[PDB]
Amino acid sequence: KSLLQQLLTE
Amino acid sequence: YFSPVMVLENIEPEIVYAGYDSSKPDTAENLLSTLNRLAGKQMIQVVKWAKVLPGFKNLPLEDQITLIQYSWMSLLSFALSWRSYKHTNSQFLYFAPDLVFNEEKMHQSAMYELCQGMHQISLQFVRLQLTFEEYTIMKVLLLLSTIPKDGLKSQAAFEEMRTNYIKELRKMVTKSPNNSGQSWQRFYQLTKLLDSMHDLVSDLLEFCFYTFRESKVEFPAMLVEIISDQLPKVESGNAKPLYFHRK
Ligand SMILES: CC(C)C[C@H]1COc2cc(F)ccc2N1C(=O)c1ccc2c(c1)NC(=O)CO2
Repeated sequence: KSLLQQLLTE
Repeated sequence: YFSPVMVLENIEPEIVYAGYDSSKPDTAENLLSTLNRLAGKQMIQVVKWAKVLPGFKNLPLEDQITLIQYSWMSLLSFALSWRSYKHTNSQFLYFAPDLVFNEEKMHQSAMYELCQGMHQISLQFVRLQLTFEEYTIMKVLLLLSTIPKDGLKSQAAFEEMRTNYIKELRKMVTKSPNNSGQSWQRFYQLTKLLDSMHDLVSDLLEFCFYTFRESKVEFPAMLVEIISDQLPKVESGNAKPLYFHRK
């Protein structure tokens, strides 16, 4: 899981 | 579909420091590594801002990621232009409170001509007397200005969002035509300025991709991830810039 995916879904 | 501009004014990220070490030599490698450090920190702020941007949550995750990756340089360069205008009347490039470029730093960065290109956008903000309300809507339009050549996963949802922010920009200039005289005159000065960002950003990305691939220039994890995905797409002609007025 990418940093962008992590940030957008948290 | 929707005061969304009043939301934009309130969700704008706070200014961040570059963490520039003025005791270390001002080599191009040290200055560019500092700019990359700052860009990475600003990109975390951009993602947090986009999450609370009215309408953005409607787009599927793959499209949110695509839009952030394609527009990052546009968003950061337009905000650099705004800080330069607001804090220095566009006399200097206000990267951060602790990193303000003069002629010396423009040369030292090994990006002199690109810095001059950036300064020309900040000079347009002075000529137009750009307002914060206009700036905030235009920055949302930049997030929505570059898409895949074959379109997004939810193209119609994206088009609805972009059309509605265009309507907000037209309404803002109808209520306030400012120093351009008439509302239509203001509107076309703003759309001409938005379109001019594509050429400057293409030049900024060309140098960023060069230092990324041939590199003492350090990149933070946030930029390594964005650039690694974006670089092959941009160079293979997959990134479609959306223009208000075709060249
Ligand atoms: C740093 C960020 C607040 C402002 C943004 C956008 O506007 C810019 C305008 C400029 F004049 C110079 C830099 C930037 N910015 C970059 O992130 C940047 C641009 C090209 C680059 C690199 C970074 N890094 C490299 O190693 C070389 O290429």
